[PDB]
Amino acid sequence: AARKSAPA
Amino acid sequence: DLKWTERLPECPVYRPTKEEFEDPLTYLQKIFPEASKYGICKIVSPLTATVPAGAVLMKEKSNFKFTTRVQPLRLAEWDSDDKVTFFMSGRTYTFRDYEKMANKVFARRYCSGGSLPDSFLEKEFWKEIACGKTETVEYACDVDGSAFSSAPGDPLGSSKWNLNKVSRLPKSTLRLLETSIPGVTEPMLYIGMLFSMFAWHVEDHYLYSINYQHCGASKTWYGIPGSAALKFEKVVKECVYNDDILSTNGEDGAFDVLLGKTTIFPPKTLLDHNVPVYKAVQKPGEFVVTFPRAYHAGFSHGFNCGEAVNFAMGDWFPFGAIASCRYAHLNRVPLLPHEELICKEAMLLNSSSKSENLDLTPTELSGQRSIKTAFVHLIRFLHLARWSLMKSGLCTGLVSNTYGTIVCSLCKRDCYLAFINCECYSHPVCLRHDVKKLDLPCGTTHTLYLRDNIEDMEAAAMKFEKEDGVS
Ligand SMILES: O=C(O)CNC(=O)C(=O)O
Ligand code: NI
Ligand SMILES: [Zn+2]
Ligand SMILES: [Zn+2]
Repeated sequence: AARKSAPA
Repeated sequence: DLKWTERLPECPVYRPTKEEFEDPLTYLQKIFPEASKYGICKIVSPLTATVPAGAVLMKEKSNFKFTTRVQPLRLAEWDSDDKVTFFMSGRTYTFRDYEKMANKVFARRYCSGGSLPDSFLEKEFWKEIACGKTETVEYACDVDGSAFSSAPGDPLGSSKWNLNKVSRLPKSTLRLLETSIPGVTEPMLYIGMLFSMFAWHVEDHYLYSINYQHCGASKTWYGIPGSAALKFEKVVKECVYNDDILSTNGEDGAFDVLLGKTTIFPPKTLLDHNVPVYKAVQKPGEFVVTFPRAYHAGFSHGFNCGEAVNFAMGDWFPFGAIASCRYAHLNRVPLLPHEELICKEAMLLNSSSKSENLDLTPTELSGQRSIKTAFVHLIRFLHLARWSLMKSGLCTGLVSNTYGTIVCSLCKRDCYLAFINCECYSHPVCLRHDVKKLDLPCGTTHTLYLRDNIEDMEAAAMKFEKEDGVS
C-alpha cells in the first residue's frame, strides 16, 4: 500500500 | 578504539535569517551546490514555535497515544522469525509516559537522567553495540501525527517550514501527486529514547528527507554523499564478505535485504575503505536534510521527538530514474509514478507562463533541464516502441488511456503513457516487452492503451530537444 517502511 | 568518532568531519550547518528562510525547497535550491556534496546537512530554524510540541500533542490533539516497536540493538544474530515476532511487541504509550519511561531507563543506566555530552553518549552507543548486554530499545517510528501547531499565531506552524505544508509547495514535484502517501506526502512522528536507532538506508526513491527535532535529547546522524552511494554498497558487501561486522551471511540478496540483516556498523569501516562520512548532531529547533541517494544512519541520545517527510524537486529526477531501474531489476512495485511525474512536470514547463522562467537559481535551472531530458528520452523511447508495435501487426486495438498510472504485470514498472492490455484485464504490460513472446492465459489480442494528448507531448519533446543544455 502507499506507505514508508519497516518489519511488522 | 573509537577515536574515529572524535575525528569524523561535521556536515555543513546553515543558520539563515528569517528573510533568508523563505520555504525549505527554495532554500535548498540556494544552498544545493555545496550541501549536495555532503549528502547530509543541518539548518538551524530562525523561527521558534509559540506552542511547544508536547503542548500541541496534548491540547490541539485529543487522546494522542501511539504504539512502539522494539529493536534489537546488537545481539547474537537474530533470525527472521525471532525478529518479526518482537518487532511490534511494543506497548502503547502517552507522550508523557513514554518520556517518563525513557528517562527512568536513562537514570538507571547513568544514575542521573540529565542529558550527557554528545561525545560520551556516542562512544557509549558504539561500545554498547559491540559488547553490551542490553537487548532491545523501544522506538515510536512512523507515527501518523504532527507536532507543528495549527494555531495561526505560531510563527513556525504558520511558516512554509512546517512539514505539513512541504509536499504541496510550488517546487515540490510531489505536489502533483494524486493520492497521499504516509511519510512521503504527509509527515510522520518519530519518538526516540536512549540508543534507539535508524540503520543505514537510502530512503525510498532516493527521495530527499527533511527531519525537524521538536524537543528532547540530541540525535546523531551519519551521512554518505550521493556521489559515494555505489562505493558505499560496494564496501558493505566486501566487508560482509570479509565477515567484518557480519550479518546472517545468507549471501543471496538485494542490497537492502542485506543491510536489513547486519548489525549496524560503525562509520570507521567506511573510513577505512575511503568512503566519505559526515556527522550531524541534531538538537531541538534544527532541520536535517538528506539528499537523494545519500545513505544515512543514526541514533538517539535520550528521549526525543522529531518529525520527517520525504520530498522531491526536479534535480531529483535523474536519481528517481536510477531507483526505478533498480526497482525493476529487483522486480518490485515502485513507490512513486515516476513516468507520470516526468510527464506532468514537463508539460507544465512546456506551456509555461514564461514570465517566470527568466532569472532563477542554477539548481532550479539544472532541475528543469533534468525534467526536460527525462521527458524527451521517454517520448523518444515510446515513439519507437509504438512504431515497432504498429509494424508488428500484433496490436489489434488502440484505446485512449484515461487511467492513472498502472503497474506492468511482468517487470512492475509504472506505466503512465501507454501499456499493452490483455483480454481479462489482469496481464497489462509496459511497452518494454516483446509482445510476440507474451504467453497469456487470456489469449492473444493485445490492446495498446495510449494517453490521449500524446501529440501535444511529442510537440513539447521536439521543442525541448532543441533547447540549450537538454541534449
Ligand atoms: O528520524 C528518524 O528516526 C530517521 N529519519 C530518517 O530516516 C530520515 O528522515 O531520513
Ligand atoms: Ni532516512
Ligand atoms: Zn514491463
Ligand atoms: Zn489477461
